[PDB]
Amino acid sequence: GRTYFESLCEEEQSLQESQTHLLNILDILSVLADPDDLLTESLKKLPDLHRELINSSIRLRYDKYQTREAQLLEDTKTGRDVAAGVQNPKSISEYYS
Amino acid sequence: PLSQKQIDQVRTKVHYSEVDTPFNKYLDILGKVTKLTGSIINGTLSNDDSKIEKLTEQNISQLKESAHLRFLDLQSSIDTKKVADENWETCQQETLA
Amino acid sequence: ALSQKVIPPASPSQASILTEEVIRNWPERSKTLCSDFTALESNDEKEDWLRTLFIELFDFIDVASFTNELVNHERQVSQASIVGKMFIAVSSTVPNINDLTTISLCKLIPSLHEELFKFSWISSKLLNKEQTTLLRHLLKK
Amino acid sequence: SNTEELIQNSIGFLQKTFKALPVSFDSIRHEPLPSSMLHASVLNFEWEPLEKNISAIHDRDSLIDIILKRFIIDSMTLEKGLLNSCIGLDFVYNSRFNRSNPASWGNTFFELFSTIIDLLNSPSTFLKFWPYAESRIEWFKMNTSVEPVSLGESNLISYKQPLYEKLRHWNDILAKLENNDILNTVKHYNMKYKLENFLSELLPINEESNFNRSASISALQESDNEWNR
Amino acid sequence: QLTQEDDDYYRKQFILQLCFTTNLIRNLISSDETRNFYKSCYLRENPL
Repeated sequence: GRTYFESLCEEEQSLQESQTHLLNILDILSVLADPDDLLTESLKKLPDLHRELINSSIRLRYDKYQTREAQLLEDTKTGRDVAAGVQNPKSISEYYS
Repeated sequence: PLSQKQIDQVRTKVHYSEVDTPFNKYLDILGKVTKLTGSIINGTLSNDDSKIEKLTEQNISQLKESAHLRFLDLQSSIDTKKVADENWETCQQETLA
Repeated sequence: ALSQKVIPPASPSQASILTEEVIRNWPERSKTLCSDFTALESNDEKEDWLRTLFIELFDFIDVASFTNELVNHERQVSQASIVGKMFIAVSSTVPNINDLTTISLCKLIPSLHEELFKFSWISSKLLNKEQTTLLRHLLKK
Repeated sequence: SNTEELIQNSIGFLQKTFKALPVSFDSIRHEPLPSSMLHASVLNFEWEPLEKNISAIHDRDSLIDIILKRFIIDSMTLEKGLLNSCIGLDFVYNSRFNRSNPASWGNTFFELFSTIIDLLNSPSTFLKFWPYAESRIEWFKMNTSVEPVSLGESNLISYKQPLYEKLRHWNDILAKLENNDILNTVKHYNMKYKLENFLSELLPINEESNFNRSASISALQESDNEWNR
Repeated sequence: QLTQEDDDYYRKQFILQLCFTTNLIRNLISSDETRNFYKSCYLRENPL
């Protein structure tokens, strides 16, 4: 979470896990709501996925906050800061004069 | 009569407002599915009496389609913005050179 | 006949492993937790543990918890960033169960008071009609 | 799964169909693509897959929106990508009547526009692309109505659903371009001017956000940007 | 730039700047009606 770009990649990598958890839970719920001994296995496997989805979502929001912070920190660097490091001012001053 | 601390507080609130619709949509679907999951885990979930879900197996495919669409949308969104940032960085380096 | 809605599987309350034991022995346990938090390195890993603690905390719900959050935040001010405040700001909205108890608890704690203005739903705290009018104008401008 | 392969087939079919057309880039920069140049099959949303009719019935409009977005994105990442993007951006205008909710084209159209404004490499490309957006202004001014507006009347507001985020975003871009102030090539000033003029022409003169409320401008210095000082 | 006797446009810019600003200052001082508007504008963005 050093810069805008890395924070963005990390947010995406968390989104992926959240998505796969959601898809598994939707599949299990569609199986359970389908028109025994299968529904018991479904309702048994459910809570493990439940207390994984919450972790994924919490982490996702944390990264979203962090990347908003990083972007806003990046946007304050003005042009003079980036331009203070130029090597030879002499040629530049000659040019402008 | 408003003091200084209150003014600084409202200033920091305005300086951080963001409106990102795909993200809010994805998180909305996350909430709308985890509420139903937790309700079914409770066992007295509903018969669509309250406004938390509908167990009807005729809208489950709607939930899956919406999940896929919103996930893809948010994915494309963060992809676009990171590409735009890389492009701005490249152009700044070019003009500095 | 929509569903049996009969649930044979069940889970007992053996959770809160990191926030373990009785809340009894309160100050010794609280100082131990603060010391353990300050101990950890590799900030990332810290965040992980925090999640557990915080959700465990919201299992219970109070003023003692608010004082504990005060100690945690104040200990975190020594460093540059503020991770505890952001993680409370998310894990307050993320869980399934909630109420206005969160509004009151946030109204009580003054340390992360500005972090709450930053990210969460803080329309409540900034209640001075002058403040909200200034807010509408500053936003629209 | 089903939807992913559906989208892949659809994007392939779209790429082929749009590669078929002959319209050159400079021809479309100034003249709108007429409706005749496309078969009524491509319109009305009767396309190649047409197999998940019951499955894809759930959300129809959104599907076209996301597949068009992905098309624009993958083509943009030129004189060819710009051509495909412009053709898609005109297609979404021409296919309005067939949509389920005809008004919903507005928030769709603008949406795509924003995306492509983001993907342009450098202000050179932005100035090469702008004559398009200056050609089809009168399409922006109708937020939801499907019939053209009388020349000189706009129905856009600062806080309405279409502009609620777009004005915020374009003001962000303007602020960032203003913030450089040292490393600004003339291309940058030309770009900022084009943008401010576009936005100022969109909203009417009278809107609450089209005339400043008494802000006396600081940063008026005319120095040689900390060179030869 | 300013004292050349052959390029007079810079002096025209300076004179124009003075005239604009003095116009505003005079209206501010004398009118006592725009003063209320500018006071309101300064206040609303910053009550202090």
